[PDB]
Amino acid sequence: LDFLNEYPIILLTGLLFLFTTIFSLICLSYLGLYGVFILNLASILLFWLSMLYYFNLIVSENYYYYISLGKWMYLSNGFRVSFDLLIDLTSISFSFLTLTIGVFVYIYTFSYFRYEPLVERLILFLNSFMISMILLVSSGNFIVLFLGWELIGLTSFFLINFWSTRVGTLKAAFKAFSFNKLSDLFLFFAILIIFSTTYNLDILSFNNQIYLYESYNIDMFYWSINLIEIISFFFISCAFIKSAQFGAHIWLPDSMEAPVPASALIHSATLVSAGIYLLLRLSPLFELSKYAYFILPLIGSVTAFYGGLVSAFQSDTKKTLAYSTISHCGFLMVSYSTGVLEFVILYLYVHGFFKAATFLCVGNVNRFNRNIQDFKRMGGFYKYLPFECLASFVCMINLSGLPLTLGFYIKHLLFIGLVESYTLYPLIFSSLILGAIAGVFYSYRLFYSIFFDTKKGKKAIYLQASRIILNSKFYSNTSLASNLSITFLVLISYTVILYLYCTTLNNYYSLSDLKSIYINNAYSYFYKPDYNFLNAVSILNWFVIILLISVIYLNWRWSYYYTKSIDSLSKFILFSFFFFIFSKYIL
Amino acid sequence: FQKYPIPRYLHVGQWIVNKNWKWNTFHMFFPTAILCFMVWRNSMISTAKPPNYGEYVDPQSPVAPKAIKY
Amino acid sequence: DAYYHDDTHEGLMNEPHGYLTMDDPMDLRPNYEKSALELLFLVSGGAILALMLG
Amino acid sequence: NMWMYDQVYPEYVISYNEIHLVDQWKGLKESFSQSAYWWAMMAMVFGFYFIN
Amino acid sequence: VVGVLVYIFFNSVGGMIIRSRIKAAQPNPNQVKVLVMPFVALGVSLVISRAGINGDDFGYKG
Amino acid sequence: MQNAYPEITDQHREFLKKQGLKVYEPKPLPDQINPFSKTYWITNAFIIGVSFLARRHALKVGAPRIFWSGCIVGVPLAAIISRGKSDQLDELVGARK
Amino acid sequence: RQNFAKNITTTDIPKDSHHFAAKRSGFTQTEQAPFAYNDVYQYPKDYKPWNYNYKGNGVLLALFLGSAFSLVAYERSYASKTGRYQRKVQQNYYQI
Amino acid sequence: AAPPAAFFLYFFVPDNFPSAQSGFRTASRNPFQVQFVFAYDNWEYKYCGQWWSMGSLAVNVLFFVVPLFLWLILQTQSDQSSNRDDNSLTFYFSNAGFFFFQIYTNTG
Amino acid sequence: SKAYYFVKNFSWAEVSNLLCYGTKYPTVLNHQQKVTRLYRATLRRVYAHQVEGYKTDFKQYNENITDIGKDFNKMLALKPESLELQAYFKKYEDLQEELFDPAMIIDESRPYAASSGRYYIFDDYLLKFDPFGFYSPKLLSENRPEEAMPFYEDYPQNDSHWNLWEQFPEDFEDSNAEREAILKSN
Amino acid sequence: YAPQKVVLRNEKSGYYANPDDVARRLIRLISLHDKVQNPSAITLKSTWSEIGVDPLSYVEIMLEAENEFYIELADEDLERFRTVEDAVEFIARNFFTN
Ligand SMILES: COC1=C(OC)C(=O)C(C/C=C(\C)CC/C=C(/C)CC/C=C(\C)CC/C=C(/C)CC/C=C(\C)CC/C=C(\C)CC/C=C(\C)CC/C=C(\C)CC/C=C(/C)CCC=C(C)C)=C(C)C1=O
Ligand SMILES: CCCCCCCCCCCCCCCCCC(=O)OC[C@H](COP(=O)([O-])OCC[N+](C)(C)C)OC(=O)CCCCCCCCCCCCCCCCC
Repeated sequence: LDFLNEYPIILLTGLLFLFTTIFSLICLSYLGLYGVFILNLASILLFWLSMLYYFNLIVSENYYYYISLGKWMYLSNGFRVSFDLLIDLTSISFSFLTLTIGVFVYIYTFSYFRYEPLVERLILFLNSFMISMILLVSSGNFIVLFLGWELIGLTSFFLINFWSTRVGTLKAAFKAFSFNKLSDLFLFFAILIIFSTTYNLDILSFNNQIYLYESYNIDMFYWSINLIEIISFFFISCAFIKSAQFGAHIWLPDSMEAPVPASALIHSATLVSAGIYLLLRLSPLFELSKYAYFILPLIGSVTAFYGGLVSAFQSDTKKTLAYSTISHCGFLMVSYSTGVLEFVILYLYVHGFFKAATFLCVGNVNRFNRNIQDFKRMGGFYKYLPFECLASFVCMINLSGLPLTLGFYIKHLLFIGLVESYTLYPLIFSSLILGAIAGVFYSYRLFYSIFFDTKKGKKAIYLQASRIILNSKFYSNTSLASNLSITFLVLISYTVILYLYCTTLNNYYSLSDLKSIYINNAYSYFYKPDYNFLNAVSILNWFVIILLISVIYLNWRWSYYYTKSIDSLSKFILFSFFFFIFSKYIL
Repeated sequence: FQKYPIPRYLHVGQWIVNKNWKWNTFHMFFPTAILCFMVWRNSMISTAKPPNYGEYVDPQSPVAPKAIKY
Repeated sequence: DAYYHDDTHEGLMNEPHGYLTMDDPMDLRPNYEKSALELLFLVSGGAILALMLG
Repeated sequence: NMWMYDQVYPEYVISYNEIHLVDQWKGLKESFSQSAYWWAMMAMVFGFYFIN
Repeated sequence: VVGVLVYIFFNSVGGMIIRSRIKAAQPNPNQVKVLVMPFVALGVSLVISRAGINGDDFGYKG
Repeated sequence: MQNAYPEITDQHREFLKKQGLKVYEPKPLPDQINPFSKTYWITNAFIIGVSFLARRHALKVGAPRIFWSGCIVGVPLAAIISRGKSDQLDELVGARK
Repeated sequence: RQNFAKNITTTDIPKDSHHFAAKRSGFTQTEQAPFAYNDVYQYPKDYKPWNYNYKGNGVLLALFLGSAFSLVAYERSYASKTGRYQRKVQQNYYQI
Repeated sequence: AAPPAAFFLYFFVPDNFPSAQSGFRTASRNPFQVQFVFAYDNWEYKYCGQWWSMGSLAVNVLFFVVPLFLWLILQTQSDQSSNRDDNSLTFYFSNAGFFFFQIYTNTG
Repeated sequence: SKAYYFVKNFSWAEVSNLLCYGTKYPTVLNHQQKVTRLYRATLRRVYAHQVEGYKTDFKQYNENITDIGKDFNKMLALKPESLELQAYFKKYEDLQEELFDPAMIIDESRPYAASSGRYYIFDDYLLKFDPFGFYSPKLLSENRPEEAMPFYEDYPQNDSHWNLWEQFPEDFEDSNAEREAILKSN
Repeated sequence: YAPQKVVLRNEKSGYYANPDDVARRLIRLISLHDKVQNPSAITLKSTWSEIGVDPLSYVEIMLEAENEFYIELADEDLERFRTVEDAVEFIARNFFTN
């Protein structure tokens, strides 16, 4: 209907979600467990349906909305700011991912914390965090952006430190609190500089008149610093702290004692993506900045390598996922440094969806293992959590970027557009290559050690989960709702990623305008690649193949199948050679 | 965790189930929807939108962007 | 799960309980602090509504 | 305020899991000594890609 | 002053249950008065102030 | 104020409309969103009536009723804002005074 | 210390006497004398300690009347500001 | 360590009216906790010049010379403002003593 | 056993002592106590690395535990002042250090575990507390006066003191009926 | 549902696990050891030296005991065990015993 296209209902449904969350928080005695669950489920489902309707219009067609709620605050003599929301491609790209992951995490969170005394508090905290993140990405001016920035930091401080009776979790939450205070300082100083320069806080206007101030300088006490350089420096600093780049990443692994739905939301999109959003929100500023040009690829590649290698050595499942998230944040920073804004969105969506699904599977495994998150005390879990095993296999083969999967394409697109003109290019490229191959190691380690190793766990788990009296059609080591949530999340992820791939990677370009005038020749090597580039990518392909052979055929222990393992490796090599000969030359 | 007793005098929220939660859910949901509808109806007055497909902005029209006469 | 117990059978499942405020429901004192603070709120809201909005 | 005070399980404000390294200087020494391996592997990868 | 005195002296008779019992024992006109007339006094004060700040006697209308 | 954009000719816009293009024009508010229309106040009266009845039912059944009360004050409290900001002469992207 | 009287005159305190019965007979040579009053408080059985037990309409009516007065006063002020006896309603309204 | 035997406690003025909120139930205090509560207030230096080297001499000196550093930085940025014709660090006098929103009326 | 290895500002020597022996001060233990504690710590570490490990080999684990058992049986029969016993102590403390993991798995039953103290348990003092009488009956007398004590009202939970004078119903008849009756009588 | 009245904590028998089950499992585990001669002489009142359990085999058995009972025992607690009864009571009174 044309009325829906002219007047969005996203605002109405989001307000319904927010007000239901707040009133459930205040009137929690009237609503029991079931009442809170049902009310917030209805609100979140309506919000998701409305945003799903508008997703196609905003992404494919050139639809966007500027909504003003009213004049809000006086910030200068004779100056007032209003509460503005900008529902455009950049905002909807983050908001739809956050809302979908949040809907499925919400349904999963009731099965998780099944008999805990404070399920309602966790549900409402997750709702508050999602609302804050959605408000952050839908900002219309800088004041609303700062409000969302401070809200995501505050609500994540409560999802962390959920076990408020322990000071040990209080320390972990306070670490992130301090890092968020530093982020807020940097962002607010950058906003102050912007307002002192242009005397406006509207983002859109800022994106269209900042090029007029490229040749300007500011006078620090003994320095004359370019305006774009200092503004970009502060924005990049706060983005680095939120996105947990190297050095400022130490708060993120210590954030893992939060409940696993909170980890699924925080580490997949939302918080870790917030910094990336900033880079996408203010693209011209960083296009005109020398500091960004030098610092994004170097720090991104170092972070990618560091996170990828540290992840492959972890034994805690949540720590492995957290370090994988750090590596992927570095990869996203490099992808933004590429200069192609579509590749960033594709990487964001793929990583967020599959990382959230992997967190859900890991959370079910951890609940089965009775709060022991180290897979040194696991093994042979396939017969007790079969759905977890199979769904986890799918999610890890997609997340690790294995060949012939959806996650392969984002890595390939990243390596297509990499700029070779950097002074520190050798280090950047080596770090990127070493971080790209690390996914197979931690994916294989996690899957094999949790599900298909020897029994390393305690006898109580296995023996109590296998008594004869428990044989029934109702037998299960998880909940049906968890299985349905994971299944539907995977299906929706596949559908959305395929739709985005069609929109961006087809011969007919269909994506809406990204409001950026910096265009490079990166798509050429995607559209008309040449021979040396194909050979160069084949090199990394064969490196990954060698690593897969290593993780499959290496015997680190004595076994009755050692000799037969060597024989099978020899048979596979000979068969591959003969198969290649037959497929290439004769018939 | 195994359930443990909670003192009656404390207004805390451990293991609470309200038997009348359906009516309370109804009476918290529908007025919330009405309030949000009123807020959205007020906010649509101040909502902007780019021109639709097949439409162009006449630069000399009053709706077109303007400069300032000094 | 295997041995789940419903809310009626569960003797440690709570219903809404607890005193909202430290104030005694059957206090026999002519206390007026609450009335004074409600006067503050209501008169401030009325002054906003009848003097300042439009 | 160097301790998180608690009537049950009071803690130090900072945890040190890698206490086998006694101080930060030996930690830095160990970190560089072990990161030389990663430096060598990165050098080999870049040499391969620069040749080919 | 009349409104605030009547509000305080009508709502400061005891705890919630005691106040409920007293109001229930009150006859209908008494309950109507103790509800309405403080609101009447305060609202009339606010209305007088609003009439004070608005100039609606100006004769250049039309 | 000025035009701020380069000039265009009448022949060119005649050619444009011959080609099938249409000149962008702000649209009037629909009846539901118009705070001065009759359907707006019919909806407001319906809201007030249903809110009063549902408040009575909630009091009878024991559900919270403060939210039904916020709908009753919300109607006249939002009529001021909707009509108040339409009177102001400030210009957003919507239309030119 | 508190010095107010507890035997109020406005109403009778809700109480019951079946609880805590006195002995009054069959005493031994070593036990203490029984207590005298033994009455205990009785709650209205519809009281919820966890929420306001408010069933009135005065607050809602007062707030609604204040908001309606605000609306009509704004209408009068706007009519006076434009130099008119009443608001002149345009035939079409547009987005701000 | 043995619990302290002599330490500074809480004290109240003569004829003080006690606080009797929530039933007026007061517990016995912990000697170590009370000792910590009153230790800092009664702590004092032992000899002249002990402060300078107490902790870190360089850090203490830097803390001592902070106001001079702030004054010098302000002077440098005032130099920067002077040549750019920026707002100087002066008591501006442009309203001729007329206050911000002040009623200026006459009688008679 | 309290697992506060890293949440207290310990040095490595204290942590090593706590890992090898159940105390920070192993000098106050007997010879047999020290030998048994070191044997238990060594077996625990070997189990944590060779049974609950990464690529666990049961045959190698059995060989190593057999050798360790032989060595500790030799250790037990030695004398405390012998240098060979000191060498054995040094060797197995070095073994404990060499297998040290900053990511030790801590059993959930230990006092300072990851999931310890997640819930506040209310004792009988809080369960039986009811100042106002909604859940437990409350006397209008507010207490039972014990002998050898005067009868005094309990201290209220809220000592506001923002009270008026005593309130009376309107047109309250409060004449001196007794005095009037007696004066009429005479 | 909670009765909406003051209910105190219930201590019941003070055992979080079945004492007979704990004792039988522990005695079977003890009999699994090589240096234990006969399982038929083991009793709750039996001392570790009577059944032939020297301190090294004692720590060996008590490690597998804590593995089997899903708990972990401190050095002092194990040092205070004189007979099978002491260990059985300590394990059965543990809140974490499975
Ligand atoms: C493996 O990481 C590391 C981490 O994890 C990221 C760590 O946490 C830590 C621990 C750190 C701390 C505790 C705090 C310290 C703080 C830091 C910021 C330290 C961080 C250290 C790093 C990120 C490691 C980077 C350092 C090195 C030495 C990497 C070594 C890389 C190579 C050897 C690549 C090989 C490059 C070659 C061979 C260049 C030769 C040139 C040609 C063949 C010509 C072609 C090239 C050009 C035409 C252009 C290039 C020319 C130049 C001059 C640029 C070359 C400069 C380079 C640096 C390559 C350490 C020590 C670390 O170590
Ligand atoms: C010019 C080329 C230079 C190449 C330099 C060397 C590169 C080596 C591969 C990348 C670094 C991998 C570091 C280890 C990551 C995993 C760590 C881990 O947890 O391991 C346990 C995993 C899983 O085992 P597990 O965890 O079950 O337990 C095994 C037992 N422990 C714990 C003791 C290891 O095992 C492995 O990773 C097996 C060893 C992998 C060895 C790979 C050898 C590669 C040889 C070079 C191939 C070159 C091909 C051509 C390339 C051309 C382009 C450059």
